[PDB]
Amino acid sequence: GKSHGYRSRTRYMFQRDFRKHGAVHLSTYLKVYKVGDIVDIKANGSIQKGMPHKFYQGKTGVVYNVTKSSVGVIINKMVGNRYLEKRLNLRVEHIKHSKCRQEFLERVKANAAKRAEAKAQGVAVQLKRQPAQPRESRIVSTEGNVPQTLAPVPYETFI
Amino acid sequence: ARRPARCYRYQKNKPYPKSRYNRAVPDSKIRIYDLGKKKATVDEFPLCVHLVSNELEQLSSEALEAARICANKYMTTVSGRDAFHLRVRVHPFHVLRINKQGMRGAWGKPHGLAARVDIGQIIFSVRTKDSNKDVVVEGLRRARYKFPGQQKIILSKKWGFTNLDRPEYLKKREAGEVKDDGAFVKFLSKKGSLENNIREFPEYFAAQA
Amino acid sequence: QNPMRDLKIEKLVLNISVGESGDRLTRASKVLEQLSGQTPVQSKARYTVRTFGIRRNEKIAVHVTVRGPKAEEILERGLKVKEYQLRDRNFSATGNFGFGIDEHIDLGIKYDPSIGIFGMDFYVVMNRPGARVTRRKRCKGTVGNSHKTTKEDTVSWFKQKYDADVLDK
Amino acid sequence: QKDAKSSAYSSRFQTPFRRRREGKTDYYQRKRLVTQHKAKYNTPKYRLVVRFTNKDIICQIISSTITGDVVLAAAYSHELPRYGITHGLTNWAAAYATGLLIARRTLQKLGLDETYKGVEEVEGEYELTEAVEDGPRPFKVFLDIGLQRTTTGARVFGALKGASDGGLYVPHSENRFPGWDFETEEIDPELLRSYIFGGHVSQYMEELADDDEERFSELFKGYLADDIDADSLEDIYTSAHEAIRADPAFKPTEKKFTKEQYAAESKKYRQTKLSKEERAARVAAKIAALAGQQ
Amino acid sequence: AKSKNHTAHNQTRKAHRNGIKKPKTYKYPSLKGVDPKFRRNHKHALHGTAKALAAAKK
RNA sequence: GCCCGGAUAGCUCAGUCGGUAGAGCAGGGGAUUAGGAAUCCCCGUGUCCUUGGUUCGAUUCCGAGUCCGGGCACCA
RNA sequence: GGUUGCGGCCAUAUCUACCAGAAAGCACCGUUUCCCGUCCGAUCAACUGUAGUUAAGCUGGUAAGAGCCUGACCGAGUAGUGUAGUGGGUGACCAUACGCGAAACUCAGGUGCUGCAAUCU
RNA sequence: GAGAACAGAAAUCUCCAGUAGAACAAAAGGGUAAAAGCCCCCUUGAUUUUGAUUUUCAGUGUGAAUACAAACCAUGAAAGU
RNA sequence: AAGCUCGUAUCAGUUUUAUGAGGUAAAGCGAAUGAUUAGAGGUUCCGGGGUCGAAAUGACCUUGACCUAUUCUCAAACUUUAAAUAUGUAAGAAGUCCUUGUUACUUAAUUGAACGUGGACAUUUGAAUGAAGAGCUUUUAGUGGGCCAUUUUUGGUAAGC
Repeated sequence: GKSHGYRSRTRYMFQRDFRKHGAVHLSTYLKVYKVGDIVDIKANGSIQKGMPHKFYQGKTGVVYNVTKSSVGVIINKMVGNRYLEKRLNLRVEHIKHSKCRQEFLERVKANAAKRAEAKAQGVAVQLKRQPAQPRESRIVSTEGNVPQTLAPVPYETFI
Repeated sequence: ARRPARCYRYQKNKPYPKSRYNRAVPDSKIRIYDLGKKKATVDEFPLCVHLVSNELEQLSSEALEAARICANKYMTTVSGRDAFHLRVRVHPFHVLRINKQGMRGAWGKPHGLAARVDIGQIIFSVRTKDSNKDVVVEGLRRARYKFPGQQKIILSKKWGFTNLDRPEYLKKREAGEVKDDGAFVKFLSKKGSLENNIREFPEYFAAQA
Repeated sequence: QNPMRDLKIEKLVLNISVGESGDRLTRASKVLEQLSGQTPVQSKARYTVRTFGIRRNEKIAVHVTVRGPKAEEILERGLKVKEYQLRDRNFSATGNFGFGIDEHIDLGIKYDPSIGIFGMDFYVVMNRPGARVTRRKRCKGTVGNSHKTTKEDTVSWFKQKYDADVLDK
Repeated sequence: QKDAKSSAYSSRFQTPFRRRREGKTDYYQRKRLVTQHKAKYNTPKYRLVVRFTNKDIICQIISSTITGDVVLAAAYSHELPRYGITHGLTNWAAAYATGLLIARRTLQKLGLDETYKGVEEVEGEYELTEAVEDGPRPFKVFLDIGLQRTTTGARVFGALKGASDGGLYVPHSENRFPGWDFETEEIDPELLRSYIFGGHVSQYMEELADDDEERFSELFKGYLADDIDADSLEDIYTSAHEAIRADPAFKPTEKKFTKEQYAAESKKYRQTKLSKEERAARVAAKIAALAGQQ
Repeated sequence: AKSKNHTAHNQTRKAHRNGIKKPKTYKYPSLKGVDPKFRRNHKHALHGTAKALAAAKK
């Protein structure tokens, strides 16, 4: 009949990072996760304990609890027309920090430094992110870069 | 019965090959894919004529066999068995089903095999000498009646059946970068270990003649 | 050239394959026990087959490891029976070598009817020191080529000492 | 040797970790020794890595880090001469002494040496360093063997006894020490005290001193040179312990030919690799040679 | 007599009418399923520190 | 036409989880006996339907072709 | 800079062949009373550092080497693809407009980087 | 692969290669090499209290599973499981 | 439908930026697996069918299987690699930092963990666009037979199936 088990449709997802089988390296276990830390989920088929359901593969949540080998993660899941708060209990092999906040915090520190400099100098900060603007009026020159004129080429059989 | 070929002309279903899941299929009608002077050095037959599909469709093994036979008969009658090396550059791997007292459990049983063909896809190809052009073109032209679709006939500017258009081939052959394997060539590269590069191509950096 | 790679035996191993279990196998075990001085070490079946009248996990055969100068003495004994005459196949590409024989009585051990008569397979293994690189846990390794006993090397050794005589090839 | 591992084999070979390729580390053991309760979040799990060469013992206190392991203190068997043990520096007694040394050294450099004074009345009795109420807890450290086999009668456990007797809380059972009757399940402290202070060696010295003296000369020649008999060994090791308990520190060596000197002359024998022009030149020369139909 | 069995037509739109809205965070969240150890301790800690910041008002 | 079952000496029929080709009859030669039926004996003879894989080796393991043999769809 | 020990990332680190390796170190190596263990002191255990050795292990170098890694207006803006049309075509299927954009290949280049401590001419 | 008496396609004993092509009760897939496979020692964590969570999902149950806590135990030299 | 609390407050079927995950299209098989054509040469080790003195534990043939390097074509349940579109998370005042308070938990430890005190950092509160508001609750009808188009797509020869 039908088949809707826990690890259903999980052939290639928890298939393993070709030419990376083997006992997992130890930076995984030496990493440290405090409460209020954002973590991306990427399962490991070599570690059957503490696993997540396939739904939470590729999602990113916040830790709410920490134990001996595992952490407790808050996710928000879309169900129909609402979001539900889910609490997973995962061993840490399936887990890694999120580089997004690292980027935000770098921008924060840079903004602070620029503000201190402008506060020091009585000048302007303008330290939000602006988008990509089009482009100003440039001038090329034909000194040496002469225009090579082109045309289409006709149809030939290259079989 | 062999119901018609419009029922299986087009690529409507995914590919369904003979496998551990689909076993108990019949065997192809076409089993011979290479004919003529198959044992011909690459130097014998510089010319080549490709028969290329313009339509996206399926071709029955039966039709493939028929065209092979007709072409071969034209060659062997006109120019002889040893004036060409015809190669069939398509294999029937796609299995076709029939349903054959209700539409319930209508999953069909294997009827036959077909090769799945794209635009620009080679179907037959020939490697003759330059004096059999009008004959091989007519052979393939006669073959065009034994296929559905549209199947054009192209004169290939290459040396035969491997690659390397004629002047490029001549540079390498005169420069000695070529060894003749059985019916096909091996080339000299500049990557491998230099000893064996020489012991397969002693000439390249040797004053050949 | 020859400081340390001079040459040596690693060990010798003798094999007596009955083809069944029971009295005969234990008798051959006694053979090996008295012959070695070591208490022997048996073998079992791998998978049941009808042609041999055997079954899986059956103690069919016995063998034993002998090593050291005792093994060398007993090697000399066996070679006396082999008449200082050996053939070419007979010989690993890895240099190890061996042969086979009937009536174990022929050297040392007298007859002992209760034991009953058997033959046996001899096979000895050559090496050089530093071989325990391959066997030691820490820094397990593998041999170079300026080392690595082989057929011709062991043949030359085997003729050099024992005043031996190789045969056809 | 014809076994030519093809391009495909090489392409789908997964290399092990470097330390397994070498053959020096079990990462299985390493995980189950390093993984810390994450609700401690940075509490380093200190391991006593004990290694046995053929001519040197290595005792080191180690923590782990993403960048690499980190050593808190270290102790070698060639250092016991500064406490008065010159000969027999891979034996049980030197193992004990090295354990005592690293033990007393850590707590000294850490500030705990006033408390956790260990036993200091050695009789070979199994006992751990209890915790001082109204005071700090004892330092916890877990023995890392490595690839060495656990057997009863081994010299790793001499070092274990030394570390435990020096003041560290080193968790261990007594069922792999020597003199442990197994069917009884009971340790013999007098035998352990003998193995600490060189009783089996000293007994053996007397035994060869009346069984065969050529052998006694060839092995104990350093003892014979330095005017050492069997029964001096207990007093020797005791004095060594006393000096260790006095000053267990790490006074290092003096390093004639310092760092740059070593780099300058003690390592200028390696061949640096060629350049691209040099490879091309070698190939050009090789074709200039190899150009013959032979 | 058969009948269509499943589909998801129109459901997305139905949701999006008054739909998905948002998981509605708050400051000071729950302690559901947290380690009862460190719950038990954090309690005593808050008791003591509240006592402290109280007694600091005389 | 689909659901199933068979293909062996000249005919008929046997195949230990594969090592081999079995039985009778038809049929040559006696034997027999004063002669002959009778019978006892021995000549043989067979891709074990067809080809394909199948393994060390398949004729007995499979898939396809062929010639047959047993069913089948109710109620208006 | 070496070497050792503990490691990180875990092939730019591997594999095949062939060279070299001063200092020490490691390793081989010497033995079998005790602990212990093996059929077997081979392994494992124990004693010595003495009897001998770089031959091997180990390090590095070498090969238009395999493999691996990285890169490129090499392939290829191709294949494929989101959206549009009362666009074409009997149809298959195809082109066109705005956008995204490959892998194969080719060519080039490289072949372990490194943390803590100890020791080393 | 090379070798060895009976002994051969194949019995048992060697040495080399062997990234897993083996095995892990079973269907398929994943996973796995100083193991999760093979041998051997000891064990009864297949136990006790009552909660949380995930999948199915109505965020109901059942089933199954994960992670903890207070207990009692095993095993190991220990970390630990 | 009734509304309720607030009101510029936090939002949004959207993009952008940064970061993640995926195994479909595609591509590929001289990369694994499976399938498959052609030849190469090599398989002294003999597995098979021959000749050579019935001779062969010996050479010459064909003939396998294997070895090496090549070659043609393929996959819903094969894949190294690996798109487009889609998809999750962050874009601060509920913040950034300092400070040192607590605690039966944790530490060798005034170490840690959590949670707080006090102090500095709002013109730009810190991408774009919009916001005819944002949030919340109760209650109840009707519905719980569906159908067509484009594109992807399953069965079927096919269908206004």
